[PDB]
Amino acid sequence: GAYKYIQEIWKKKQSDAMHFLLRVRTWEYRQLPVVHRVSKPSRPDKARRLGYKAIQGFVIYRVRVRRGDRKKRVKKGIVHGKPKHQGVHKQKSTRNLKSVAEGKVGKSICGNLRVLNSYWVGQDAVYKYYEVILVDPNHNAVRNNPKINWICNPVHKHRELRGLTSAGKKYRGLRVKGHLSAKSRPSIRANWKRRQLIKLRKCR
Amino acid sequence: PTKIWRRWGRKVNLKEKRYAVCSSIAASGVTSLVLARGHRISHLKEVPLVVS
Amino acid sequence: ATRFKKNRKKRGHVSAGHGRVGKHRKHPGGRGKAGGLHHMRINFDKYHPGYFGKVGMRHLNLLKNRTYCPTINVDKLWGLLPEEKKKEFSENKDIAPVIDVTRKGYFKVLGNGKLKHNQPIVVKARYFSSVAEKKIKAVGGQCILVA
Amino acid sequence: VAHNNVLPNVHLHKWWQRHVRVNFSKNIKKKKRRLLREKRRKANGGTPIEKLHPIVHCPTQRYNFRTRLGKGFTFEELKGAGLTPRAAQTIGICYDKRRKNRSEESLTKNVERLLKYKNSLVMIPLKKNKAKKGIGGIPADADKNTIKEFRNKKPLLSIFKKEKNTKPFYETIEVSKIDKEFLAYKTLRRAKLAERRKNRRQQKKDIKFKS
Amino acid sequence: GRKSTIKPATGIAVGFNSGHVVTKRNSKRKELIKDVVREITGFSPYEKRIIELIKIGTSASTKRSLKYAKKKLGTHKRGKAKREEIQKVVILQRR
RNA sequence: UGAUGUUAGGAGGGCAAAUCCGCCGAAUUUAAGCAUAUAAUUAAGCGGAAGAAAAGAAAAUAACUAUGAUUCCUUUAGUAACGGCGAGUGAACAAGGACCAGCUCAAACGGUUAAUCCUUCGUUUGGUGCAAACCUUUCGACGGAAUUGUCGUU
RNA sequence: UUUUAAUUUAUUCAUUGGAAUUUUUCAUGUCGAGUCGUGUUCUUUGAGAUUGGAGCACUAAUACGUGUGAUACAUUUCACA
RNA sequence: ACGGACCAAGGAGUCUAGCAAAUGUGCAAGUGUAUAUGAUUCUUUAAACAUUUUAUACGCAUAAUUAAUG
Ligand SMILES: [Mg+2]
Ligand SMILES: [Mg+2]
Ligand SMILES: [Mg+2]
Ligand SMILES: [Mg+2]
Ligand SMILES: [Mg+2]
Ligand SMILES: [Mg+2]
Ligand SMILES: [Mg+2]
Ligand SMILES: [Mg+2]
Ligand SMILES: [Mg+2]
Ligand SMILES: [Mg+2]
Ligand SMILES: [Mg+2]
Ligand SMILES: [Mg+2]
Ligand SMILES: [Mg+2]
Ligand SMILES: [Mg+2]
Ligand SMILES: [Mg+2]
Ligand SMILES: [Mg+2]
Ligand SMILES: [Mg+2]
Ligand SMILES: [Mg+2]
Ligand SMILES: [Mg+2]
Ligand SMILES: [Mg+2]
Ligand SMILES: [Mg+2]
Ligand SMILES: [Mg+2]
Ligand SMILES: [Mg+2]
Ligand SMILES: [Mg+2]
Ligand SMILES: [Mg+2]
Repeated sequence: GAYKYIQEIWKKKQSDAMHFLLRVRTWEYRQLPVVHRVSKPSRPDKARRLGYKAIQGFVIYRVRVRRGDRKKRVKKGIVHGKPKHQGVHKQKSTRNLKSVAEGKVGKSICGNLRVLNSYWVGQDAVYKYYEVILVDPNHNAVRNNPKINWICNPVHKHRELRGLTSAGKKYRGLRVKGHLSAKSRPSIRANWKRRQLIKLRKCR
Repeated sequence: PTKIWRRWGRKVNLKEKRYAVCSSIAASGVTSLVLARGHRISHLKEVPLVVS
Repeated sequence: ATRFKKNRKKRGHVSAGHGRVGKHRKHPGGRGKAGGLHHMRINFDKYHPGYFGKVGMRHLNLLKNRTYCPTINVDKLWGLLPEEKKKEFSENKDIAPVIDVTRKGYFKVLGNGKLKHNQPIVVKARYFSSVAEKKIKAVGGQCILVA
Repeated sequence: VAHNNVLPNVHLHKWWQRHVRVNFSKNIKKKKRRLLREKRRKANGGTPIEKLHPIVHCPTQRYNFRTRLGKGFTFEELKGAGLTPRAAQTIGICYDKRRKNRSEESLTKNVERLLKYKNSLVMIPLKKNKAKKGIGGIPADADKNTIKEFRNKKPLLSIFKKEKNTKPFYETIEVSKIDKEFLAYKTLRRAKLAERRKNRRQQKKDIKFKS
Repeated sequence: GRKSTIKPATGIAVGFNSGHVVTKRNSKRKELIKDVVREITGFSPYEKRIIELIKIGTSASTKRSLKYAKKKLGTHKRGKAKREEIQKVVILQRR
């Protein structure tokens, strides 16, 4: 069908056409607010691969994130501790930039909604650009649909602050299995807790 | 301060438990021992004392 | 039981058995295995000689199920049979037993001891040693390899 | 340290008191568990609460001679008894979509287990007093007389258990059949001394076949 | 070690083909889409460079092409496959 | 296409934490000193849920005659490994049990006819209530969403 | 009072649409990209010419492909997914 | 040389893990019924009783030595 050709074209990104298009997109994304809504998905084929559906309760937003590392928070760059802990200027965060982009729109601006997924739409020396899918759990169009209404249960509130979206699965260590990820399930802290435990019989 | 992980119980060898039960039934069949535990059985006929 | 503890005997005495001049202070020589190689050296040397240093090759992911191998000597080989069944093989000279030690949990037959003279026997196993196999051949038997 | 003792080793250097667990209720819990799985039976109203599992060997040279229960029959074992995976689930029969059959012996063994199970159960019709034939390999329904006279017999729960080994550990032979000119140690050592080159020749055979 | 699928095992515990002796048991739409995408997209810059080096046509040129593809992509493997693909493309162009 | 609207209908905000999920992040102490190490992927700090939460239907083991989603108990084992190879640290596979369950989208296929969805206003049945109230149940109309892709098949 | 198991009756007629297996016929289609991976820097792990995560630069293949098989390479066989 | 004006009550070698020696007990080339399951166990009983209807769960012992193929 149609979507296959878009998928093959977007695989290049260094052809003349795709380079021109990406330059034009990335210029205009700079002038708009940090968090703004769009009316349609700008990559319909890539959005279908994730959970996006053309139904009344689905919306798209766009977010802009700043790149690089964050300096450690000590005043005047003075650490009071041992030389192993005196590092600053190359400390690196546990979370992705994609997860931070999802949380910029998910925490307060659209507390009405629930976060599903996001995808890359461009980048630059200063910023990275994404697009986030949100679903409304109070509209009856999604609430009557037997395929998509798992999202309207309260155990799925704020998936992007508990690590439950795809980008959260990536940095939690749950994208690999077996002998390379042996101590990560059901969570790192719970696996650690099970191994510290001392169990002790009554009669002994 | 007292703690709940004081070892409250013991585990006993199965063969010794069976030995003790057996040697305890045998002591039930000696007239002088039953008298020396405080039972008032002076008028009894036989100490094993089977009933229909 | 607190009833029989040694400390109850020293209840009226001043020092509780630890001495006037050298008291019972807390950690007067270090913590754990602290001072070895410096001031605990003699204890380490005369009770645990080969403690310091390393020797040999590394084995990075062992998997011990690959080399599990319990053994049995030829001493204990006729004792696996019951006495009554052990008895009739003595009188009759035309029949020999065939023994499968892998049904009993043994893997390799090993060759210490003495077999009865002129009393044949046939043995199945995964591994044999040279001496064991010779001793089985001497009394008129045969070794069979299985898997 | 000062005496002839073993060198100390204890792993008590963190805050170990926060997570200690004394087990006071290991028998209370088994009473509770027994009562729950007994309550299930009175709600199933005659049908058992167990499910049929296959017989498989254990994976290692340490255990390969003994067998145990697996988690479900393969597709090829089910078709040997004229069953479909979807239909079989509605009976207490399990399905494993990813086990294989590398030998004939396991195939026949599990086919026989399935046939023995399928031959010893009576079917109760969906709508009462309306008996019909089966579907997807399910036996046909039973009439009310057999259903009445089989509710008083004791169910056989022994069919669900794993097979018992009966291989003997000794036997008898005639002395005239003994082979004298055999050398086991020499064979065992010549076989090891020859493995590398046989592997090489097998790889050359594989290369030749691929073209 | 190795085993043979034919010729059943021998009941010995060691060696080649050992073990117990159980019985053993044994797109034109893609090219149409590729051609349309080739009309639309063209060639990536490093691909253009690789084509040039392949066109020069010596052994030093082939070695440099391999090194360049390896550097751009990583992985000797990936670079070798890329060199083969470009060689086929350039051969086809000359006909 | 964006702004605007005391337009009609709705959502978020705060409290509480023993058990749960994500981030941030020490030093006391031990090494008889001390800087790597240890304390600890811990305490304090900031966010988010439920009667449980998280995990979960193989880009998994093994090297055998082979097993077969996740979780937890017994063991593997203070073992393979890490370490001023010092003080110290330290998992995985097989084995025995508790329980036992499997599925959807995307991508293929359907154009003598988007089959799909939602709001508002109507009607048509039987049961339960003293009452309040509730359950079940087809059939319409006008308006809108949707071909920049809903629904059916597998 | 709550609910859940057996046991007790369904008779006659009337459509319309679904499904499993079997006999033969013709078709080998699809399979998630600034992702995977590599270099480099910092953390974390029992993980060792680097166990997982993260920042920056470079940037794939199309199932005969891709990934894993605990010591860094080149040319290959095999198994598993 | 330091503490002590007087009286009453309180007040300090204990608990858990892991190893060894000594001694008492049971069985003995074996020994210990783990987690579970069973029962005409169920105030006490959170105790006690049982073990899957030529019999391969696991620990320690029954064999040592070597970096190691063995
Ligand atoms: Mg500090
Ligand atoms: Mg940090
Ligand atoms: Mg004195
Ligand atoms: Mg004193
Ligand atoms: Mg507010
Ligand atoms: Mg809040
Ligand atoms: Mg110090
Ligand atoms: Mg000190
Ligand atoms: Mg100091
Ligand atoms: Mg805290
Ligand atoms: Mg809540
Ligand atoms: Mg959940
Ligand atoms: Mg989940
Ligand atoms: Mg375990
Ligand atoms: Mg390290
Ligand atoms: Mg640690
Ligand atoms: Mg298991
Ligand atoms: Mg589609
Ligand atoms: Mg795929
Ligand atoms: Mg660390
Ligand atoms: Mg492996
Ligand atoms: Mg003084
Ligand atoms: Mg004074
Ligand atoms: Mg003793
Ligand atoms: Mg041990």
